[PDB]
Amino acid sequence: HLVFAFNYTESGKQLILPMKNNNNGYLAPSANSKPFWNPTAPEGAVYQDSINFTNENRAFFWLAELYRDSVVNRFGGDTEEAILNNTWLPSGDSVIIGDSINIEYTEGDTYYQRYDCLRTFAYTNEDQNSIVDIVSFMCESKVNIDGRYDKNRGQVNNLAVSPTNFNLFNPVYSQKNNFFTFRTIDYERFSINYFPNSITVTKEKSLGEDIDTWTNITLATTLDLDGDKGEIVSLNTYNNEIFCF
Amino acid sequence: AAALQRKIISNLKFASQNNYLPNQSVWEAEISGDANHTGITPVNSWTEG
Amino acid sequence: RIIGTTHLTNTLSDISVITSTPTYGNYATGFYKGKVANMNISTSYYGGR
Amino acid sequence: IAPYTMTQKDNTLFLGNYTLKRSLISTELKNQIKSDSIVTTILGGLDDAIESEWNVNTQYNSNYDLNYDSRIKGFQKGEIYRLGIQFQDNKGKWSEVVFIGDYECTERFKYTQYDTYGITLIPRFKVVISNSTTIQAIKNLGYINARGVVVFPTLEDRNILCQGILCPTVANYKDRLDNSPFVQSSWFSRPKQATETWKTEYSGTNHLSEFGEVPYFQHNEPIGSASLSEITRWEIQTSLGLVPYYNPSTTNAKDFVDGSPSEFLVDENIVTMHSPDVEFDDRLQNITNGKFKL
Amino acid sequence: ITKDDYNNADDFDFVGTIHTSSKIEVSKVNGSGAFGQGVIQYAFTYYNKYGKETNIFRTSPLLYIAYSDRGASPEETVSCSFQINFTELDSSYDFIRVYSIHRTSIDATPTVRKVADLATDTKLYVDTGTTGEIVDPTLLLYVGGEEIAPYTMTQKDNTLFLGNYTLKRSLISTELKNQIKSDSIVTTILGGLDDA
Repeated sequence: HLVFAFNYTESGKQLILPMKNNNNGYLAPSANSKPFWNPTAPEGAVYQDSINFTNENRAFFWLAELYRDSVVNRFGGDTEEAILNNTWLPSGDSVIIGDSINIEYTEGDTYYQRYDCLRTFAYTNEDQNSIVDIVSFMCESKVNIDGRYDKNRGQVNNLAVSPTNFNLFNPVYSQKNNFFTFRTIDYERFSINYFPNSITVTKEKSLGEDIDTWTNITLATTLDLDGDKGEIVSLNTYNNEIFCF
Repeated sequence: AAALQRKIISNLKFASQNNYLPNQSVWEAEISGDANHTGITPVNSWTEG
Repeated sequence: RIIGTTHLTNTLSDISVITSTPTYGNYATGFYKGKVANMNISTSYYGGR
Repeated sequence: IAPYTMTQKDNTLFLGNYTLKRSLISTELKNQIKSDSIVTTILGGLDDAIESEWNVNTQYNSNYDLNYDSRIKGFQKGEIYRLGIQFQDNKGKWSEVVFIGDYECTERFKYTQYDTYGITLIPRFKVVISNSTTIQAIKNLGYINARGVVVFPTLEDRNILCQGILCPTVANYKDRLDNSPFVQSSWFSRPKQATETWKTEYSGTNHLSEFGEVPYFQHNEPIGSASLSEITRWEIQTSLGLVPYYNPSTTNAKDFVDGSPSEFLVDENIVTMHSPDVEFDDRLQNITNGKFKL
Repeated sequence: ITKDDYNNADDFDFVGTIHTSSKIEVSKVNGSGAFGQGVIQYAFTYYNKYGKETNIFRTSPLLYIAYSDRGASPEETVSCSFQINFTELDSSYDFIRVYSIHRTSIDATPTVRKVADLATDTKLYVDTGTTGEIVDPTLLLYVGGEEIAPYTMTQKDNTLFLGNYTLKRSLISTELKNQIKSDSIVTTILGGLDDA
């Protein structure tokens, strides 16, 4: 888990999670009474605010977020130059270009799945007093939480659960559209596309119930002649032999 | 007599739904210029010790 | 040749006591762990203790 | 390819002096598409749109989303996503990507559990281009279809690290004075209560034990008490409900704590965030003094 | 012969020339990536597309693949990533190549990887341990190649022959070595890191 601590107020008090609708506040100290861990504390020694939230009427946990404010060079840079080095993934189904283009990015990277946090479990299997505590709640995550492949989910017993039994995970389900990936191309960059001395060779025509091998060019069997004679003017065959002019 | 050997308690709090605050009422630990709203100490991940 | 010194400031100490037999007193407290030297670097006066 | 000559030996075709016909999009058209992109965030859902499997007539219903496609993925509300758009030729060949800008989401997920069903809303971006000149220019290049393309953020450039509940911690009086431990994970999870009627419930015969016991969740409230009206709340046998406050003019800290050194206090000033990413993603379990805001 | 901006006599040699004063600093980012335990060193070299290739002009110091608070076990994989901040690169070249010499023991044969072929105008690159082709360690010595003064050539099957060649080796005369030794004002200073 993650553990952190609110900083003390500028007056020296303690900052606390706010109390919703000004209900169920902290235990206020009596006059001239200090905490036993901080004799040199101000009067009250506690600061607490409230949030005017009415949609919640039952018990709750303050759902919160580890915000980060400053992020320099997010994806390597904002320029086309940085965008060139980035790897892109597909998102959404293909739509026809009619009088207007209306795209909808269906596939993102965030899930929304039930998460059962086994907060506490037994130190040993023979000790006297042990506690098991679970908190099942919905949350946003970049990991497919529903890939949990153990059957100790949503059962009242929850007595023998442990990290060995409760939250076994199969990472494979948290897979992206990695297979078909694309990237940006620079228009003014000069990458050649002309091969005057080069011969591509297709596969032998199967002449069976499949595609025509000639129409499928893969450039996997190229052959390059010497460039200090000239371009390939002509290719010809004569008595079972290819001759190139 | 009736000496304790092993007692265990289980609990599974279930949150059937999450209610999110509007943007106006979001609570931020850091608000620059606010004396009371000081921030958070550096985050730490606990694993074993 | 001795070239320098070390600026001792604190000391992290711990204690553990296990007895084969129970305590003599039927209602005795037994092993009691007190506070010893577990102090920050700032309290450097009580160093090397 | 644009070859120049051919032969044919042993049912194999040769193709010499060829040019790889590559069709690109001019920079001015890329910029025009970028300027003409009206991107907005919408709250969409799945085709079914009604999850009848889940109801409030059961002890536990695991919201299982693996029976659907991978379109269940959404977008974090405060995240930055570098968006783009593709085009398809008459053959099915996808063109390059047209970077349209880094755009931040503005709608969160929303699950609402009704009596007999639940409704989940997935945030989705939506790019709208209506400039007929740009669309005609795109069509003139031989393109027919178009698709959304995105670059997702890495953990280093993420605005959001994780999301999870906040659980108050606990601390023993004697240990806190000793600072051997100063805080520790609460053995029981300690949610806040929306109202104060439970205090009146813990009085007389109002509280029936079958309802369950609310834990000690207030900040400095000791975990324990001497009032038999709330006896079922007691979590430790050796607790006397000693408040963690003393008058310095009367007693010292050590003497005050010695009245009940095995007493514990709750601590909402120091919390323990429990997110699924920390448990499942091993990269978040090694953070050491990370500078983040809550 | 299709280029008319030749301005120096070194523009025609087999080995490329570097005009700008490249400043490349490499720092370790912790939290993301997948690297093996050990030390890593980065080597850089320009190369024109279908053209010449410079020697290894800059090599980063050793960087430690360890956790943010402890070392790594010999069998552990660390989630580290190294950001490379290029500054004032030779834009005349088509690409700048990045290598990574990875050591998993003491004086062991490292695992050289060809990280990426970045453009000579890019200003930042983060090297996660995933991408890269594992090239042989010995070919880091063949980058650029030797400088020879051949006499004749042929050209068969797209292969060049070079006969009756002299290995042009340029040494420093003893008198200049002694002059440099005498003119060296060496002193010891108390420096620190950039952060300080």
